[PDB]
Amino acid sequence: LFHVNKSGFPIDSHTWERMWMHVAKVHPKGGEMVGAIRNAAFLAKPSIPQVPNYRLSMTIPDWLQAIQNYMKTLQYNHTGTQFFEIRKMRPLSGLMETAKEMTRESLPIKALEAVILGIYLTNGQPSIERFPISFKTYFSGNYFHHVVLGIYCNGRYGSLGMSRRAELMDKPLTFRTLSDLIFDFEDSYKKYLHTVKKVKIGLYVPHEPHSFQPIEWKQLVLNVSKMLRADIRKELEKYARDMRMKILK
Amino acid sequence: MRECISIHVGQAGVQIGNACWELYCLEHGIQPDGQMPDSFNTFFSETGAGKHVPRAVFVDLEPTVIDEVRTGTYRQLFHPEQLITGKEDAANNYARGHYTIGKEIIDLVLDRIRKLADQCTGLQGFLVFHSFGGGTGSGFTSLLMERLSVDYGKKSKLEFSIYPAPQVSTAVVEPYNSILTTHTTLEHSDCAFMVDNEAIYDICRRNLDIERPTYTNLNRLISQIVSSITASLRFDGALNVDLTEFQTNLVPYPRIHFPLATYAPVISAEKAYHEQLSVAEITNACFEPANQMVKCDPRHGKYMACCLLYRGDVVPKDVNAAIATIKTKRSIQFVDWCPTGFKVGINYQPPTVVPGGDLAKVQRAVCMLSNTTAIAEAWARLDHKFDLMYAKRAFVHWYVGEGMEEGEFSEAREDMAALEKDYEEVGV
Amino acid sequence: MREIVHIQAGQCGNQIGAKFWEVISDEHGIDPTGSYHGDSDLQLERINVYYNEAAGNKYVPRAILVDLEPGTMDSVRSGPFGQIFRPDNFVFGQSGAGNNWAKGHYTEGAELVDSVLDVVRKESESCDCLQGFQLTHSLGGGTGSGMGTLLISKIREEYPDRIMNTFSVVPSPKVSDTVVEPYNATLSVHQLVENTDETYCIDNEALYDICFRTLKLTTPTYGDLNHLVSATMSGVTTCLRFPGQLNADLRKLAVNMVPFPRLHFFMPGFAPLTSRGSQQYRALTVPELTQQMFDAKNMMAACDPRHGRYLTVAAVFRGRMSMKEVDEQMLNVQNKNSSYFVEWIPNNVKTAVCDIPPRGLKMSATFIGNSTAIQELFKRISEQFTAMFRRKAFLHWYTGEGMDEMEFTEAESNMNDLVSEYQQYQ
Amino acid sequence: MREIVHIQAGQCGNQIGAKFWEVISDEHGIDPTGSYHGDSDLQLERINVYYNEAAGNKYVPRAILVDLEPGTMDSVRSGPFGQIFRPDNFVFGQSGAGNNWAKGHYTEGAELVDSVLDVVRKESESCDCLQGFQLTHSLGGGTGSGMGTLLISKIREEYPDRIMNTFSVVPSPKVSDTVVEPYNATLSVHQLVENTDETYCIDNEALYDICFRTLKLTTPTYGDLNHLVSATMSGVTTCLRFPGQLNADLRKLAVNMVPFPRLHFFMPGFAPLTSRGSQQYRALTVPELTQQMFDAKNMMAACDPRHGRYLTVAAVFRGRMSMKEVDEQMLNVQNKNSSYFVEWIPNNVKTAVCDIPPRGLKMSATFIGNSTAIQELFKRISEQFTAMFRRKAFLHWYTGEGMDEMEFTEAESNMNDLVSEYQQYQ
Ligand SMILES: Nc1nc2c(ncn2[C@@H]2O[C@H](COP(=O)(O)CP(=O)(O)OP(=O)(O)O)[C@@H](O)[C@H]2O)c(=O)[nH]1
Ligand SMILES: Nc1nc2c(ncn2[C@@H]2O[C@H](COP(=O)(O)CP(=O)(O)OP(=O)(O)O)[C@@H](O)[C@H]2O)c(=O)[nH]1
Ligand SMILES: Nc1nc2c(ncn2[C@@H]2O[C@H](COP(=O)(O)OP(=O)(O)OP(=O)(O)O)[C@@H](O)[C@H]2O)c(=O)[nH]1
Ligand SMILES: [Mg+2]
Ligand SMILES: [Mg+2]
Ligand SMILES: [Mg+2]
Repeated sequence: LFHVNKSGFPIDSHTWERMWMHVAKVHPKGGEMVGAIRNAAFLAKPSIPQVPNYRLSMTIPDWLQAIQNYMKTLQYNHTGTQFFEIRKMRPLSGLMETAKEMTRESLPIKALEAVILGIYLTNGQPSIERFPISFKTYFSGNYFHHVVLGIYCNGRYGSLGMSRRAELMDKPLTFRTLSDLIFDFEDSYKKYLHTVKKVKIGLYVPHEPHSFQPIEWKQLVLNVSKMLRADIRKELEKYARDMRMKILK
Repeated sequence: MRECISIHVGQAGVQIGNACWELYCLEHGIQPDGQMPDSFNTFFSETGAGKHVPRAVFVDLEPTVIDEVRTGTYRQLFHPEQLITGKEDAANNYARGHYTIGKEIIDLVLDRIRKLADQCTGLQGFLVFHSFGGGTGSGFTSLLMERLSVDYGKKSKLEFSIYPAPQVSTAVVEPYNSILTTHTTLEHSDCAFMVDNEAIYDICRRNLDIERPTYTNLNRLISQIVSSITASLRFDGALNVDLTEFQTNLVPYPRIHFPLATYAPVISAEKAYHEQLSVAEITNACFEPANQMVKCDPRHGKYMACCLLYRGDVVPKDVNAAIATIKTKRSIQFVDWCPTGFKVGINYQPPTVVPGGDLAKVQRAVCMLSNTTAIAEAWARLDHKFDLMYAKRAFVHWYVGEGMEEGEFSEAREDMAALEKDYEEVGV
Repeated sequence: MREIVHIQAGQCGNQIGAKFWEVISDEHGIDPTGSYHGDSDLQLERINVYYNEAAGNKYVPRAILVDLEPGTMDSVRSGPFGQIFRPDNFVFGQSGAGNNWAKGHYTEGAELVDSVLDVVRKESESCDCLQGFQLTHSLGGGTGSGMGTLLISKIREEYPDRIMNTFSVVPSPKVSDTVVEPYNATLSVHQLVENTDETYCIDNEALYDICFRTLKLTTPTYGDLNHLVSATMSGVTTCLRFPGQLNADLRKLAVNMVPFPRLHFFMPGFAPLTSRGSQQYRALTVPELTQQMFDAKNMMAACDPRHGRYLTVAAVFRGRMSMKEVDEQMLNVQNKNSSYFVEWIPNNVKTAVCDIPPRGLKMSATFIGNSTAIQELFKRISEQFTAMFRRKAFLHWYTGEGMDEMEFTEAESNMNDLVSEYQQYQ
Repeated sequence: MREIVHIQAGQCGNQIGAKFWEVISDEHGIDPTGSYHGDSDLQLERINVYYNEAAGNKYVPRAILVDLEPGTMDSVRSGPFGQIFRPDNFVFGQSGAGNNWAKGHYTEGAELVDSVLDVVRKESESCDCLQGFQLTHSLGGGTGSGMGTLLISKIREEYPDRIMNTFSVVPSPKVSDTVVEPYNATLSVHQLVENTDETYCIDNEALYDICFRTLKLTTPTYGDLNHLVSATMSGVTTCLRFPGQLNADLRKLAVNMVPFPRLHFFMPGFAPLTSRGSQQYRALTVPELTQQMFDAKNMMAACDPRHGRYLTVAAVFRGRMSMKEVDEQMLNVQNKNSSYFVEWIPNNVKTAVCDIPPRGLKMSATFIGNSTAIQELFKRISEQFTAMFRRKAFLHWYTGEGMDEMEFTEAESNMNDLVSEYQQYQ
């Protein structure tokens, strides 16, 4: 499994050599390009993507699109080594500090820190409202998990996130219902012959950055595979109504 | 060990709770100030120096009725914090109670329910009192019932609602509120007990011969029924029926849990002299259509399951003879798949009489609960009322503007269509 | 908590407000000096709805008296129950509007409205849970019709969540003193529809008839009409101030009585009304009150409901009384008079009860009717407007202080719309 | 210990100081003969702050009086409470400054400065722990504007480590009784910025508005304005003399309210100010005091606080009152008015509470604000300055006293500099 940087910055010797051993092992050709990049005297300096700023004139779907293209520009991590250690139960303010230092450094990003970045970017807009979604799925005799960030601006459901695949990480605000969104995710997942087993939905995140409220991820959980989609849709629409009225607590 | 905590919501709930707690205080001997001059353990808690505090939580979004209780004759009984108030009522609006004004107060009451439940060694269940017509007693009870179901998933909740009457009404948007409350009272309850004001008015006009009754008489009768239900936990008798034994023998299918109560003998203090009041007579009186506390016709429906909770000077042989006589009647039509449908319980404690009430000092009484199918009609009329208003979308702008959406009306109506279909399905 | 700010504009507003405050003070047992001498404790625990406490156990009304002539203020402070008002709350101008809508809404009312808003704001933050406002004025004039419209327009912007009430005395067809009532009436009632919640229309001809036949008064004057209107004012809002078997506060009447958002033009009524000579010949019971309320000769708007069904009705009873009598009688009155009710409303009556009757009486009842027959008032007013607008008469006085010709047509179109909507359900 | 020296220059300063000494003596229970006839022991406990004991157990104020015209001393000694001052502390000139700044600072002001420094020095060695000095004067003149600045410059040369508290009366545009105010005003404030720690600007226009509108006075003489200013002055220095729940002397206010060294110009307030008629229609609670303090019509300098933010605020309450009330009030006052407060200072209110209120009240509160709206005044003065200096009007009189012309340009430059510095944080 992919390992996590924990020495702050810069990267310590142990994690450095561990990552290089990992990439040497997995890469079939292996040592040639690895050693070439190690002993490369000069390499092209990557540019710094500029953090976009909210503007009132331009519309909110284009805002979500803009954050999505910036995230795409940030070169999604497939090196197999996390660079910013995240804790689920940690209070929100620590995650805001993590998000702002991550934007300062602008390194490769995975799904969890991608949705944290999305929360950090969208925290400035009371009209926009966002929450997490998680899937636990089954394929090839092993279980895998994925996480994305849903949005409910202007009475419409949309999705942001990251993945090595293309269509599993970005949807627009064009969904009347949350059920249509999650079933679209299920169909895209089936397109790769991966079976979703369980689906989990949390809560709207508070709009105050400097707070200690933790992020909820398990407030709703279903076993999607066993049950027929009608009951799933009914329970999900009940839950969406319970959420947008702020009743759940 | 055998304890229940009662919750009173809205004006109707609080005003019935007044009569209920007066009745319990008279039953167990407690003075209005709490000082007695071990059956009390079900409802009361001793707090040293011989002071008994009720296990009650009075709630309302308006400090006008709870203020009357606070300054009334029972000011020294309830714990001062148990009485919980707001600032502005729900205003006959479901959405004001369930969404806007209710969310600022629910935590303060759930904390006290938790604090009360911690004091119980063994908790039996809840007793929620409310009314369907109101906005507090619909939205707030929906919110509270959802939260209690999430928190205490095992305990059984028994509602005692005041269903709107066919003719007499004191509000223009009762159908909307009732249809919205039905979802919570069907999903989260265990035994909803429906009541009408017209039926009890007629009962006092015929039997008690009170030509100009008011809400005090109605609340006293309802309180007498509630005291009859929970008699087996407090006192002792030949055949005892607690809440879970009570729920079984009455609920054949998980959704069919809407019985309707009855009581007998209700008579004036002067008419008792000429009347024998034997067991057979009160048993027959319980089954007549003129003593039902819902304006409904039991003759057009079959009794699925029945339960006769006796109390006072009774012995099982007369009860058996009475039930045998009842079962051979042709008007009393039972359902085929229930060859026996009579649960019996007996207590040695006869009924009590409040000093200011117009009821006779009887020697034996019976509370008759029935899961009959006639109550569908009592719902059907109300659905008709809904159909007249929702066609024009009348009064809907208040509900949508308060926060609620519009599809909730349609889905509540379809759920009532489903419920009536289910009630018609059985008894075929 | 649940306290109401009261505003008075024009001459009708000021006089009716003086009478209304006299009635409320009598109800709570308040001196004309501000002290308290009530016998019961139920007169104090809700005194904060209308009154503020002061040093020395005195109570000051939460009123705001406004006009463009110091004569009205002088008359108010000189009369009885005059010195209880806070001196700062009086707000006056130099010279009256002189019966000109433009003068009281664009030129002279506008300069002074800032002070009035400041006083309203100071009064409103001195209370915790503000229920809403209520205003008294006239439609046929400049100072009351015009400036009060501006005042409610601004207060609705600074307080979008609260509730507004306007007891506006409406022009009468026959009883007429001024010659430009239609213009001011139309211009103000353009705005009254869109910035209030409950408009209780009143008409002087109906009150004159009530004093003539029902009370047999020899020479009735404005004191008696103001007394009846103030009785209605006190009757509407009793459930906020006293305990009752079935309470009904202002938002409850609003939710029950307003089916569609624009249909909120009610007319009131009051019972029992009887002559002093014929006091002894009435049995004084609930059926008498119920019959008198629904009579055609008792409503305080010059209109016969026989040409229009009742969308909704509210009845606030007061006194120690039964609940079966009230509900059964409100059923018989609705069954026999089925032609005079709308069929797509199953229940048309909202009953509320308070346990405290008025001072002299021992049981009373306030009636509020949202009938569809009130369209005829606006019909005759629009007819008069059209007749005087064909000539374009009296119009330079309006255009000469910052007003345009088009606004008159806009208001007339709006009133055609409103009358069409009320007629749509008949 | 922590004693204060009080100096008075000019007719305006002398009269305000006389009223201030009358107020202070009344607060401490001192007879006008200098004897003590009070009741409590708290009065004697800190009497040494403003007084010196003398043989016979009398108390003499620690005050110095200066002017260039002997009439003011005659009026002061003749007037009430004028005998308490010892004669040797009076010093006078031959001929007044004639509203000439250069005369009161270069020509005849130098020939008398030695006596005032000598008596100030003699008074400063009559103590052990000196907190600072305080001076009353007017910027619109020659005897208070010039001699005053000369005096504070000399003293700040002598005692760099102490503090000064100049309660200067600034000249108003509309209420002007002099032709050459801008020249003197600018020439003085050139030197006030550097040689002073706290300057409280007072304006006659705002004071007159307070008397007319709030106190409802008919003919406000200078006595009433001097009484208001004296009340503010006594409010500022109350924590030095009486105990409280949260004390705050002069240096604590200086560190709390001076974010940057040059931004030390304040405008005070005071509450409760109530007319005689409206005495009984008020409750006298902490919310009332806090609302009256922050009212735009309660400021003692003719500026609109709405036209700028508050860098820092102080409020010295006076009376037996809860602390939760104060904390919640000065919290919600910031919450509602977030636009009027600076974002980069998380807390803007330095609250202090004393226990002994004024003699004729139960509660009081002296408000001191440091807003960016003060510079308004300076711009107006600058405008008047550049109106007259362009054509060199009245300027030969100042050059005839040996003053050069470039000093006017330098002072105007300092004026633009200070106004820009205040404008910066907005
Ligand atoms: N019940 C009452 N009706 C009144 C009273 N005074 C007037 N009315 C009626 O009001 C009508 C005109 O009202 P106003 O004179 O107050 C119009 P307003 O003063 O607000 O504007 P200006 O005339 O420009 O001052 C008049 O025709 C009368 O028939 C009153 O005291 N009581
Ligand atoms: N609140 C008060 N303001 C005053 C008082 N006296 C003056 N002022 C104002 O002071 C301004 C000028 O004050 P002064 O007469 O003291 C000028 P000064 O005497 O220092 O110079 P010379 O006249 O040359 O001696 C004048 O415009 C008045 O508007 C006062 O007693 N109280
Ligand atoms: N039997 C009986 N019914 C009552 C009593 N009080 C009120 N009701 C009924 O309650 C119905 C309306 O519900 P309310 O309790 O008044 O409304 P609410 O629950 O208080 O909610 P709000 O309107 O927001 O105050 C009416 O139709 C009454 O018939 C009572 O004391 N006894
Ligand atoms: Mg209520
Ligand atoms: Mg007038
Ligand atoms: Mg002078």
